[PDB]
Amino acid sequence: QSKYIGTGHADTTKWEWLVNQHRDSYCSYMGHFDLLNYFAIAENESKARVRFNLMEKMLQPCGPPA
Amino acid sequence: VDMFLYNLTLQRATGISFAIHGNFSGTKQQEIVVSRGKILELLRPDPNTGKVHTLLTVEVFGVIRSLMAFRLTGGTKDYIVVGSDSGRIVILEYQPSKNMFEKIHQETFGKSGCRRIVPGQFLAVDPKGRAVMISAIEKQKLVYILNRDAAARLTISSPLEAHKANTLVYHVVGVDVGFENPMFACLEMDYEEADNDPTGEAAANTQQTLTFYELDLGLNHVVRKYSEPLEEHGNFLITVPGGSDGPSGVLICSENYITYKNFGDQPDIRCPIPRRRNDLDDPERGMIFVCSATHKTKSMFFFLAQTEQGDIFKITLETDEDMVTEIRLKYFDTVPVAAAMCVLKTGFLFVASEFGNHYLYQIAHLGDDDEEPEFSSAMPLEDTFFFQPRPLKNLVLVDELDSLSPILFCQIADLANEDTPQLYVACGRGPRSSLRVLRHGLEVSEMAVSELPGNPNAVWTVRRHIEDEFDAYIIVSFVNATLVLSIGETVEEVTDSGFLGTTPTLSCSLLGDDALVQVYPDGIRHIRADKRVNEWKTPGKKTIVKCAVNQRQVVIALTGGELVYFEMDPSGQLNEYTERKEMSADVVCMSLANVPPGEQRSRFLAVGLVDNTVRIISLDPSDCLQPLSMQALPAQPESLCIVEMFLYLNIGLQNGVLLRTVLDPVTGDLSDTRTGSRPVKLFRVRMQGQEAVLAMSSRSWLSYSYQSRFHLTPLSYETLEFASGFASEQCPEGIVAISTNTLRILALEKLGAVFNQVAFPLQYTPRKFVIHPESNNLIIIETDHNAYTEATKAQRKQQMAEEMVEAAGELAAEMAAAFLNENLPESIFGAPKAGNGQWASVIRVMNPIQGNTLDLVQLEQNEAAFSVAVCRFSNTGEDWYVLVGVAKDLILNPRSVAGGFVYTYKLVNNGEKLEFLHKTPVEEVPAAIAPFQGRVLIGVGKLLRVYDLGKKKLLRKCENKHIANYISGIQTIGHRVIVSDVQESFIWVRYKRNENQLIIFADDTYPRWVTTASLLDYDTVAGADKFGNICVVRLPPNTNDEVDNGASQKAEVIMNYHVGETVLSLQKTTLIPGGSESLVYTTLSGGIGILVPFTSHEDHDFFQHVEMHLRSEHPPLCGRDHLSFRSYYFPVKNVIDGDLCEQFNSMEPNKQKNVSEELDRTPPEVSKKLEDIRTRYAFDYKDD
Ligand SMILES: [K+]
Repeated sequence: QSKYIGTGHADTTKWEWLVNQHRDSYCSYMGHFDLLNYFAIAENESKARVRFNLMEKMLQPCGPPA
Repeated sequence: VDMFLYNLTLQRATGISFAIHGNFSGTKQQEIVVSRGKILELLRPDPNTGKVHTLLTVEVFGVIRSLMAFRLTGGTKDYIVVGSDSGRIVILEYQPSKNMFEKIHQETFGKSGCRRIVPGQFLAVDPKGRAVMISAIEKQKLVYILNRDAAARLTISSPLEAHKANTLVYHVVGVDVGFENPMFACLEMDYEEADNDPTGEAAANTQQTLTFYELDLGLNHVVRKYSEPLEEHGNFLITVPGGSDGPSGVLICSENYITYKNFGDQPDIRCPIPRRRNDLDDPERGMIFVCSATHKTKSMFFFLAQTEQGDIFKITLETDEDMVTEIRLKYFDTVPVAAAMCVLKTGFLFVASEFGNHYLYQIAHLGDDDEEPEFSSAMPLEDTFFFQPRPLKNLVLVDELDSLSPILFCQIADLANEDTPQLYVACGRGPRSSLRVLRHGLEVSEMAVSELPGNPNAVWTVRRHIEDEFDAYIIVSFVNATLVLSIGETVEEVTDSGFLGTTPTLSCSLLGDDALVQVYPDGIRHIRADKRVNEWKTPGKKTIVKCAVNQRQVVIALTGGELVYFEMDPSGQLNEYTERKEMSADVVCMSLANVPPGEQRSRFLAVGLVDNTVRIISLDPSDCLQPLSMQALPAQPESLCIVEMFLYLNIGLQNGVLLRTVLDPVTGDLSDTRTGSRPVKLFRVRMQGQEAVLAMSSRSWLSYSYQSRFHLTPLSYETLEFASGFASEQCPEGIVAISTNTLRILALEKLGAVFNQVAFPLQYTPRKFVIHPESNNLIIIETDHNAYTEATKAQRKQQMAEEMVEAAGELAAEMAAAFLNENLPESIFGAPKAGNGQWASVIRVMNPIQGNTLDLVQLEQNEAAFSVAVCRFSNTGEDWYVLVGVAKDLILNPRSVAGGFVYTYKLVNNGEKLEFLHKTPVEEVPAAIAPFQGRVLIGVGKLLRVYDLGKKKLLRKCENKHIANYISGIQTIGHRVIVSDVQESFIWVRYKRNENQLIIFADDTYPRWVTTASLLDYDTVAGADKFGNICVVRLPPNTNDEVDNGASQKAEVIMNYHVGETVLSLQKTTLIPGGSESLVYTTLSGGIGILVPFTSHEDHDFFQHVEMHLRSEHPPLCGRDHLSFRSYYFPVKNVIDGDLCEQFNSMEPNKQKNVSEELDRTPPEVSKKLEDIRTRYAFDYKDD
């Protein structure tokens, strides 16, 4: 279990949990076509640039830790 | 109340996510394997006609995330590697003899889903086909080796690990090395330091690295051989051909730049991305490429890279020795923003747009030899290159594939005069948005359209000679005169035809080998090929009521039901019979079968009377004008038509019913259908070189026999008044039809029935439209992010024009006269739009019958409408009001709003104009408006408010603020209120009439990112999901409506089903007259589906066992588990995947025999029982 990225333990901080589920969410957006479509329709940006910003939000999400 | 459903697809997804090209058939022909969302599709563009035909279409029941093709050394056929949401990689081979994808290989490495660290998102192949690399977004990368055995069959190896912890992958690409050790270049980014620095300094100055992974074949292991940091983050790479053709290396596309960076001693070469002259976009916004196409030749090679503005550039690399000298870009053309492009041999370019229709162009010129500027990386500047966008001058549009993606709203209603409801679909992307009307039937190709004066009532098409392979005249009968036209390849009006119609005409035919006959109420006019006219006055004060013409016979019916018969001698003239027969009543319609080639006359004559009976009369001289057989009819006849395939007598009644009856000495067997709402007219037409009949009621239906099996398929077209067969050089086999005040030359080219469209272009992306009951018109709201309003476009364009002169260049240059003059077509050259807080919203009143827009209301700069409704208030009279919910200064990410507004309009002139009543403000965005008991329910933020109409503003009458997050939609039965939370599913709210107090009396036990919903009854709601799911939630029968972890009594979820495509419209409606109600849904990928209830438990058990059998005997093509796929987020509850079940017909015959025999049936029985669902709830045009 420990070697699966996204797994948690007793000393897991809230920041680790939510950066985990945030990266998971971004990759899920990358996967499911109609999700990336909904997002690329909401904000008037092409699919390519939406994917690019989703990749930039991979080490950025929730900002730096404490 | 057990509710079991059954899903089926009617219009498969039209949006394209991937597109590859190659010799998939194993021949010289190149095909295009495209991937829709969950459907793999094989298309073939024709080098002759230039049309794209769908060779194959298979539903893979899984999320396709990457699509690549490869070929082994010395090979002649391209395989298909598919990276899916399964934990498996699959290699497929198309088989032309069997028209199916044969799964060659399938290897299992991870878990299912679009996971973070499970490979399947990225897929790069060695250009020599020796190895394939499938990789996840983070941390995991696997490489398989491909080698064919002695039998020349592809074989796969064990996976080779190439993992690297804490690594994010932007893009993977195989490097073209000339049979060296395979190389896989990819963009990586290590976030290990960014997560261990609470200051954020490690987050910054952390750039991505281009890394080359080598596959040591001799040592059988992959190693991170090379790596170098990049100056700026790149979005994707391009394989540069190496070895014998070109120098090896990769092209890194980057924000405002492109960088060839081959490894070794090759220096990095960069070139700025050229920008259009005088960009209306915000200069703070960058520019990237969205896709790239590569064309390789033994002589040369080039690239085609498209930008965010749809700018395709032809990128070329000059080279000396084994090194590259410069990157030379040149402006090629502009097309819509494509998710993929394919450059094919014989000069064709396939452009699969990211949204909207797809296109196929023909490469006329390579883009060189013109005088346009060609930019190079060696050119010094510090400033970027600028170019002028122009219309298509290197490509010609050869085919256009209609795509409904993305469908944002859908109302299935009968707004036209026809009886079958139409699908009114609000769908599109920005400037290429549209409101398309969908009718399921046969596609009609409009050859010509010309309006006619007065009210035309008939039309015919007559040849000049019997041996003429093309018609000569088109006759149009009005009330007081008839117009004659000659199809002289110009369709000029003629006068010397001889018909000389100063009266209406009843018929026009070719009698002799060259003689023409016109039948008019005052008598009969014969016109020889030689211009001789023989007239025939009507006896006495009578007039001829009806007629039936033939190649060698002319029967007529006059007032009082008096028949007169004329037969042509072999000497070319007409002789009247020596007797005139009277009927029991007046004649209303007659038909006379065509004469067989060998015989000299037709025997049978069908005569329908006011007596509501049809009668057969022999024309043989042995029993001339003698009764043969009578037949009673349920109503008065309107038209008759005898036709062969075996003789059939067709009856169309004054009520919309049609009847086919067998014929010979006596007429016996019968069948009938309701075609009704309109009297059914019957016209002879020539379809596929055979005689077909055309019925005309609420729609135009085509009845034609097919392998001794009839078909009655309606035309996806408006109502028509008359039609006749047509044949010219312009249209060899067509139909001339007159409709109300219009003449139309049409053609029925395609034979298969599908959802056909008529598109009404819009300006911005539509969010919702509402049906005005009286006007039957549409009120559409069109809202777009990052956009300028028209006034801002004008003032900004002009501001640029002013700033142009301030350069003080010898002041003598007026380029503003060319800049302010030409407004580039926003639909093709992309929308000039930019800004993070900027918006553009427009209200539009459109008539759905035609394409015209009745009214247009342009809103302010940063105002964005998200809700709209049409209703009346109890305090006011019967005056219709239009409420539009708008938002102000929307920062979408991160979310922050300034406020909202609600516009109120008076909608006067029965829905033709909007006049401004008042604009009432509010603190949060209102995204939900619904009429409720003479008042309007408005959802502002998480607050559900009851509003009434005031003379100054919309007065707040009630409010509820215990809703969890944010109101996305609201629908109300007369008493209850169903709220759709953005995240927390559905909330049940009762409105107390005494106090105006909204009380939450129920909610859901599961969180649901709701997109849309529809109330199935007083207790059940069907809801869609942002993640592509559909559910049905039902209140328990013991729910108490009057009350005062969230709420006490919960609502149970009785249906869960993952569609796989995000649904944005649910509607319970009947698709065809006589059928049953179905739950028709639309989706964001341009697809239409239905959910269907079972009528008996026996059928439920049957189709369920079919599902269980096909799950194991016919597993999904990309290694996905069907039950797991449909249980993506919630386990399946009471749904049978009919798309899986209908693949029973695609299995091998032995599997059909095994599955059918397991169910104690035969394969044909299973197939028919599967067809019964479509017969009951969908379209079935089988006419016994
Ligand atoms: K009657």
